[PDB]
Amino acid sequence: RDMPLDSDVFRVPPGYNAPQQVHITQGDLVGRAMIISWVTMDEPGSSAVRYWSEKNGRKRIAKGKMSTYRFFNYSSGFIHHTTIRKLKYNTKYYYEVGLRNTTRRFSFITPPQTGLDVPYTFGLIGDLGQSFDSNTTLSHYELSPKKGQTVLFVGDLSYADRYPNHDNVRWDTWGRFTERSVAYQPWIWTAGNHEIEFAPEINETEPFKPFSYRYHVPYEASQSTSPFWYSIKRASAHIIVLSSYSAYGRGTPQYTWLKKELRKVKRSETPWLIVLMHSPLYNSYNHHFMEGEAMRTKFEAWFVKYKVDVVFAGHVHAYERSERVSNIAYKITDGLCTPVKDQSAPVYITIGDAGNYGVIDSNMIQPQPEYSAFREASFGHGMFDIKNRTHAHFSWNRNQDGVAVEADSVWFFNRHWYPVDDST
Amino acid sequence: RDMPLDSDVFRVPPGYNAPQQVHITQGDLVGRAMIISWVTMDEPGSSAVRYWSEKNGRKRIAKGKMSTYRFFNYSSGFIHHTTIRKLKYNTKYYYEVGLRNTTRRFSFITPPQTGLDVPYTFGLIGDLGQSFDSNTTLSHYELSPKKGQTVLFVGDLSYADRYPNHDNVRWDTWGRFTERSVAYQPWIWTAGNHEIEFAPEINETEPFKPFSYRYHVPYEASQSTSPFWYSIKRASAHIIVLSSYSAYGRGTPQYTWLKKELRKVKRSETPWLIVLMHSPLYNSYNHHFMEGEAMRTKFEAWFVKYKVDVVFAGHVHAYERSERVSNIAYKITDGLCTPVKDQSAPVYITIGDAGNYGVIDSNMIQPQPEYSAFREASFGHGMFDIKNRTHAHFSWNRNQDGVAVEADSVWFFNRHWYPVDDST
Ligand SMILES: *[C@@H]1O[C@H](CO)[C@@H](O)[C@H](O)[C@H]1NC(C)=O
Ligand SMILES: *[C@@H]1O[C@H](CO)[C@@H](O)[C@H](O)[C@H]1NC(C)=O
Ligand SMILES: *[C@@H]1O[C@H](CO)[C@@H](O)[C@H](O)[C@H]1NC(C)=O
Ligand SMILES: *[C@@H]1O[C@H](CO)[C@@H](O)[C@H](O)[C@H]1NC(C)=O
Ligand SMILES: *[C@@H]1O[C@H](CO)[C@@H](O)[C@H](O)[C@H]1NC(C)=O
Ligand SMILES: *[C@@H]1O[C@H](CO)[C@@H](O)[C@H](O)[C@H]1NC(C)=O
Ligand SMILES: *[C@@H]1O[C@H](CO)[C@@H](O)[C@H](O)[C@H]1NC(C)=O
Ligand SMILES: *[C@@H]1O[C@H](CO)[C@@H](O)[C@H](O)[C@H]1NC(C)=O
Ligand SMILES: *[C@@H]1O[C@H](CO)[C@@H](O)[C@H](O)[C@H]1NC(C)=O
Ligand SMILES: *[C@@H]1O[C@H](CO)[C@@H](O)[C@H](O)[C@H]1NC(C)=O
Ligand SMILES: [Fe+3]
Ligand SMILES: [Fe+3]
Ligand SMILES: [Zn+2]
Ligand SMILES: [Zn+2]
Repeated sequence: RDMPLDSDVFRVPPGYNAPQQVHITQGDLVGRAMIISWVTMDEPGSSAVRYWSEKNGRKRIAKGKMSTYRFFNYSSGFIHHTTIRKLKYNTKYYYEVGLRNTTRRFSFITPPQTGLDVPYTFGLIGDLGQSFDSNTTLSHYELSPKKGQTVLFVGDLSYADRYPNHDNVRWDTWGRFTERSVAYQPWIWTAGNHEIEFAPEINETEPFKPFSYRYHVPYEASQSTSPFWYSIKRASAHIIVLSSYSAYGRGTPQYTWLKKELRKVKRSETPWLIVLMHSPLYNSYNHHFMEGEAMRTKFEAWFVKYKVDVVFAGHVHAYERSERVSNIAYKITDGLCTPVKDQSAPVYITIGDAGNYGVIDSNMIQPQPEYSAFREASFGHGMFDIKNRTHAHFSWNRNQDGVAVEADSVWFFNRHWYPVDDST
Repeated sequence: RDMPLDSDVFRVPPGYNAPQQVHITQGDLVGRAMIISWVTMDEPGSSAVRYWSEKNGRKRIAKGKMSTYRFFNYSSGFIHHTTIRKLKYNTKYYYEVGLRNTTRRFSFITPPQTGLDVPYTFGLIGDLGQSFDSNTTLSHYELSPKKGQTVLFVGDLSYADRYPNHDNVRWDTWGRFTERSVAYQPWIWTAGNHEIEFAPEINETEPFKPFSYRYHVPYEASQSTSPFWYSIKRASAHIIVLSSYSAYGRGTPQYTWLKKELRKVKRSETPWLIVLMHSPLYNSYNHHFMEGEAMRTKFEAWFVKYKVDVVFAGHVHAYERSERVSNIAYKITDGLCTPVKDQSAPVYITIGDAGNYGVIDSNMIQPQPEYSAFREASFGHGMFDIKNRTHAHFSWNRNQDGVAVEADSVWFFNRHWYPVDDST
């Protein structure tokens, strides 16, 4: 069910050495920097970016870097990554890319300065891929009446690895496909298993290679030493991204990083604490049932201890929402190994149903266990709408429904400012 | 309690650019190759190794490679790694190193060709370090009346990271300290947390750096892509080494490797299946209690499924032995989370009590849980004596006892050839 190469969606922008696959992301810790990335295929080109704000039209230029990589019998075009810094908050900016030959213009809006009651709306997409289904999800998102302002991407970007020799062209098509969204609003990246691409057979054994060349993140802004885990603050949220497929043993870099990071969170500053990861800790579908255990046994208590609000994950191609639940009392022999309601525990949501290669996970653990508040095997995306320092509203829009039909809806009461039973 | 720099044990061999820190290991999958490693401090020197067998005195020369690394304000001497191939089995060989200036000679004996009833005796040392205690353990091992023929090292080699800026000299002293054993019999290496050495503060952020420069392993012989997990066959055993601090998520390289490896094991060929790892899956001491959970939730079933015989670990500075126990029935809500006796499960032993920096873990979970067959907080080492395709005898010698006093002893009945209750 993957859209064919000719799909209008994959068309390449006309012009000699025309910037294609344009995509942006937050380039700093707090909102005033953007990472602009694109690809030129005819010749290297300039990595300069011209930009100016709608108000003070002073056109400025940022200079980035270029790179290329070879996968097996594949050879990238010229990848460019330029970081624009010191932007004004809440301002529309225009940026042009491809200054030497064919120029293309875009715009994005910086977010508000971080604050306690600053509202902001995040889109939630996970497991997108490039089947028609994916096209649909992306449209629904684009049409959401409550318009999203940044997508929190939960992993598994293009599924190129399903193709033989991971045909990296499928990474080029995916990037052209998603440009209509990402060239205008940042997407926060999370690495999934389809990104690992460990292919010893074709002698490609460096995990996350294509992903890492194409998608960059401000990991050094948190003081991370790897692009696979980091964090960013935006509006009223403090988002922490993790890597299910990197290492989390005690003493490892990810483990060490997360521990200090959780301590740097200030809720008086960013009331909403969100965590992203690919493999879900809590999941009652049969597919990938209990893979999140290892990580769970390692980070759950921290989450409960710091009262994180939500934990979005993908990986299971379906939707599921939980009860604020914890399972942190087990001691091997004491028999306390059953999820109990806990109002300090976050709500674990899973939205890996954006489309993938057109397949849904329908098999579910019958009967719906207690910790599971709601589950459905439908394609769709989600929206998490921060309203207050106390209120945020989550919605789940099915692909079958019309653009404005929230097939699931829930109000989140802030675990730190208004820790009242939000559970159904 | 770390032996002082002057300790006779740390003395540097006399001579200009005299090979120091000599150490060997298996260089291939089955026993006929050795990796010779040493360090020269005055000047680079030759990486050639001269060797010949006691019988056919034809002196041959192998050519290796040289490397150096800088840690913080530290600078290695010249590290050399040469692999000698195509040795005859069961033969004493002599090797000389330092051919250009000061030459030093050693000898090692190749093991028997792999076989069903080939006996062999392994020493078990974990968590050695360089306190006086360590010196003692190493002596007891050297004096064991049943002489060991290869040490299976379970992690945490020198504890240099306890020193400021991980003072890499402490890696040089440790290497000189252990030379008396390793220059003559291989030690199989396992990476522990003290080897990770992730030190962002001093800008050293590449895990396992000093360890990896100094200690090499035949990881490519198994078809591993990293020196942190691999396997070797020797005599009648098939040993699999794992990395508690590397990644084991589903789809990661270690996870993928182990899965295929377990399938390549042939018990008609090597009856004894042993697994090494630093962090113990089963442990009833308070220190590091339940850190092995994550890995447990990921590899336990495989171990039971393939009937591995023993799983040696370190990390807890004490000794403990278990019952053939499994805990693989949990499904979150079904309440089946209690270790039950299982005669397909291996015996989980922990010998991280070789000395470290002179400290023992005495605090234990009172009362001794059912799965725990025996535990004691004493310094010492172990020996695993393969006798038959059905019998192997494990012993634990306390440092306080005389060299021949087995403070714990157990016969192992082969999970594949004689799966009879060996449990006490
Ligand atoms: C790569 O190799 C496959 C077969 O191995 C071939 O069919 C394909 O067209 C090749 N692609 C390139 C870009 O050479
Ligand atoms: C691209 O730009 C350069 C400089 O602006 C120009 O000289 C060249 O002819 C242009 N067109 C192509 C196809 O290179
Ligand atoms: C994808 O969706 C857009 C509208 O959102 C439409 O114009 C386009 O034709 C669709 N293409 C495919 C291949 O589904
Ligand atoms: C590439 O192909 C296979 C897969 O590992 C192997 O036979 C070969 O040695 C690999 N590496 C190289 C350098 O060719
Ligand atoms: C937060 O938002 C909800 C719904 O938009 C509203 O009813 C509530 O009173 C708001 N809280 C504050 C403190 O304004
Ligand atoms: C490294 O630095 C420490 C202090 O930072 C100093 O005392 C020590 O002697 C130094 N070692 C070397 C080899 O420079
Ligand atoms: C070391 O060996 C070389 C060649 O064998 C010799 O010329 C040199 O003088 C020797 N001694 C020293 C201290 O370098
Ligand atoms: C270490 O033990 C050896 C004997 O095994 C002894 O000769 C040596 O003096 C001891 N050194 C220290 C510092 O304990
Ligand atoms: C080295 O020291 C600290 C620890 O990260 C930091 O302030 C500095 O930027 C580090 N890196 C470099 C290249 O100096
Ligand atoms: C294996 O060894 C034990 C003890 O050494 C012995 O009693 C037993 O009979 C042996 N088994 C065989 C098959 O020889
Ligand atoms: Fe997926
Ligand atoms: Fe230790
Ligand atoms: Zn996935
Ligand atoms: Zn340890």
